[PDB]
Amino acid sequence: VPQLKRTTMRILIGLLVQNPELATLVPPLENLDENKLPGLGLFRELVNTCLSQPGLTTGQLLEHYRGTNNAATLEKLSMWDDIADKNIAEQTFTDSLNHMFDSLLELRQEELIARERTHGLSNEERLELWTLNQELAKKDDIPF
Repeated sequence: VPQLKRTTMRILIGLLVQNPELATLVPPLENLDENKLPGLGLFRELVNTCLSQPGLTTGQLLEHYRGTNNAATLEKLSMWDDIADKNIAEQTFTDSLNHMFDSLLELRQEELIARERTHGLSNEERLELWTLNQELAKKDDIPF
């Protein structure tokens, strides 16, 4: 078992590999841009494998990826932060899903600030940035 720093995507991917039934808790991710958030593309792939192979075990899930360039990462995460308590696994998974979407909100806020600095914002973007600012105020070679 490796010692890895926690990140949101490490928690989500580790818990999903260890408990493939958590895939059915994940809302549709098809339209999200994997390029903005390291680990999101792999997480979405794993969800899709689970939903495509109901009944699968952790070992069966990992088998699909063992010849890919993510095999080492997934093997490490399959053994890391193991939570044998399904109550805690589900609650931690749901909490981290919410944190992932919070991070996408912060990434969008940063995108709007970049546009603002380079050529200004439209009325619609100004409303979005205002709501994001209020909402966010209220709130080892693995590459994510």
